[PDB]
Amino acid sequence: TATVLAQAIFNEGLRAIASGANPMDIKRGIDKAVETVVNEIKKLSIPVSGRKEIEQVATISANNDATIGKIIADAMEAVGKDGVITVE
Amino acid sequence: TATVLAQAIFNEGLRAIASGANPMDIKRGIDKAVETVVNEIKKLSIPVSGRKEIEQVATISANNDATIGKIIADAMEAVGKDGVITVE
Amino acid sequence: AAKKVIYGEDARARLKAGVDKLANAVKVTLGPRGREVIIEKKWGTPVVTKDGVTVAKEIEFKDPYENMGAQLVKEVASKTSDVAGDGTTTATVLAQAIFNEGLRAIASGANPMDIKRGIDKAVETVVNEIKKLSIPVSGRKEIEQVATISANNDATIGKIIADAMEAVGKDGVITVEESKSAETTLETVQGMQFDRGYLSPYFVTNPDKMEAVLEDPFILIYEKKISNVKDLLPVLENVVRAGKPLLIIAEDVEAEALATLVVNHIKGVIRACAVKAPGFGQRRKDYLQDIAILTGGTAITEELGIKLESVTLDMLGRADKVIVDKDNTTIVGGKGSKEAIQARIEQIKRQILETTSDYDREKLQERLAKLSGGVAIIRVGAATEAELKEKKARVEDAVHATKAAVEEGIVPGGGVALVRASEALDNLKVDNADQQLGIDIIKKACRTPIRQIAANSGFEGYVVLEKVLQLGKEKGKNWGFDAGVGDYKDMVEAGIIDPTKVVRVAIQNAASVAGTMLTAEALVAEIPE
Ligand SMILES: Nc1ncnc2c1ncn2[C@@H]1O[C@H](COP(=O)(O)OP(=O)(O)NP(=O)(O)O)[C@@H](O)[C@H]1O
Ligand SMILES: [K+]
Ligand SMILES: [Mg+2]
Ligand SMILES: [Mg+2]
Repeated sequence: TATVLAQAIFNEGLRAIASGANPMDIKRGIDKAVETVVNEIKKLSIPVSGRKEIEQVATISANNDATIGKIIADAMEAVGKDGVITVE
Repeated sequence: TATVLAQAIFNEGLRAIASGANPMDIKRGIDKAVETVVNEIKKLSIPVSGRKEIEQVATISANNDATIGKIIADAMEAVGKDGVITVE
Repeated sequence: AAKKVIYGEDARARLKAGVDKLANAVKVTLGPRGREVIIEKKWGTPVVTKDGVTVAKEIEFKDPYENMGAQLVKEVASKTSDVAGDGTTTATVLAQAIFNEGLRAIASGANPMDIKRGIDKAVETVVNEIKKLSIPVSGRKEIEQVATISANNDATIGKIIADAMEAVGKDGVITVEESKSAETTLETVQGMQFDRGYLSPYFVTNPDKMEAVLEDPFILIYEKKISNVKDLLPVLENVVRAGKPLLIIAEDVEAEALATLVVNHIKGVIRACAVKAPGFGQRRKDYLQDIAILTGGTAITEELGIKLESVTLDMLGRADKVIVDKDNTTIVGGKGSKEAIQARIEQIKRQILETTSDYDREKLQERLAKLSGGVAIIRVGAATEAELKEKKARVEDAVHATKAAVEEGIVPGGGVALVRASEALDNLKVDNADQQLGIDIIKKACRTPIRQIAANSGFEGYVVLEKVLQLGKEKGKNWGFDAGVGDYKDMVEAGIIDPTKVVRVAIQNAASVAGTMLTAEALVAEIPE
């Protein structure tokens, strides 16, 4: 996702610069927009309640693999909040 | 003048297209701009008053030659406003 | 001569290169807003065109094997245009789409024979759906719309063509002729024309316009010569003592006859003129009655050809308006006996139409349409002779396309008809996986021309295609995408319609040429130089 975003910003920035815009001011405008976006993201955030969100996050990150999500959800439950999970 | 203008429009048009602009939308903007420019040209123009402006135009039309401009201006005066002038 | 043969995949690769090079140049001109193609003219200014037919006519490649694919598609695409008017660029676009997708399926290991069977089955389903989607032409409104779309979206040409069909009728002929006028005009003449004109130029009444129309003519058709002084003087003296304006039609021209008439015209005694001998063979009998349609007099034939003159009360021959040109004459008016010999009009409508199956209808129409009420001539005007050339050709195609629309009906334009027809391929199923691949090849191909039109106008093709598919269920089947202005609307209501014959022939012809090239195994060409 970060690589896709980086290409999109660079491609759109080149088009704006080709129209005669100042590159330094474009960078300043980009910095201001990201601060607003990050603040809006934090407002949209939801705290993790329990095992349901943990299993759902693990399943999605594992490319929709329910078997991996169940194991990781069990692993976090056993080790608690201060535990460390290792993959071998 | 037409050759100079044609190169300027073509070179700048290719630069815009190379940056990712839609060529069809570029032509629409070019057509709209030309219509505005032509209308402003008509507003800026003034009618020819008499022999003074006719002589000036003929002089500029030639290689800035006053003798040719005077001869042409006299030809229009003698012939009239609806005759023909032949170069032999 | 020594020849080089290319086998198997190498042979099809050569054809693909030739087809792609031809299609890529042609397909950019598809739609009302096609891109420009610049063609070099030797020792002259380059020609800029968006026609597509003009671009295809100039395409030829040095490589004989690549030229094989280009010429094969060009010949098939031309056949589509010849039969139904438009469809040259659409057939080329469809042929490339089917061929490219077919090669990809074969490259994956599919059976080429099974692919062709699936392609044939899909085309039959698409054609049937096209017929269901078509509607009959109602009247002048749809005829004008079809003619406008058939041309370069020109309303003036569409109006002229629609008026020509209205005046001529449902079974006549419309001719497109040369001119130098600054504007295009419509010329309509009552009666019938003749393929020949002046026998002698001395008959001309006014040299400036070179016209020698005769008022209240008394024409003398002869199935015999009857052109000597002995053969004509009793005819002449009877005409002289009657004062009837003279027209002499004979088996051939005589120097003696014209010499005395030129002298007579100089003397002014007799209103003499002649149209030599138009037609050949049994065509005379039709021509004999053609004047009898209008002058109301019996034909002289050979019965009155003998005895040196019509003695009995035969061949009144009394017209009132006859036109003459260099190689053209028109008999326009007269006292009229149309209804009496309308049985022969019924006869040719009953007999010659019955024997049309031998493909002699061109001779029948060339007789029937002239024997009909009248014909109209399209007069073409442009800036340059080169500009006059392609406009004249475009008008002829628009007339042919309009005729095809009346014959079979109309369908929504802009590639919508193929998109709607391709929707029925989703439910079509076969028991063979490879035949299923051929069905999907046609479905993708049917949705290609609409994307090309959108791409040419400056829009994303796949976005337009998705919107058109959605609008089929939300609004209706006739809803599509307009390319002149970037909005979606009802194509049938907006007047952007195409003949259903054009769509039907284009898909059938494109699939036919693509199918043969898919199974081609060898290319034989002479070694250059
Ligand atoms: N305003 C329009 N909006 C959308 N599609 C249009 C419009 N006008 C015409 N078309 C479609 O564009 C196609 C005609 O474009 P054209 O480039 O003439 O194709 P062709 O008839 O196959 N080629 P040619 O034989 O050279 O006339 C048809 O499918 C028309 O239905
Ligand atoms: K076009
Ligand atoms: Mg100058
Ligand atoms: Mg066309």
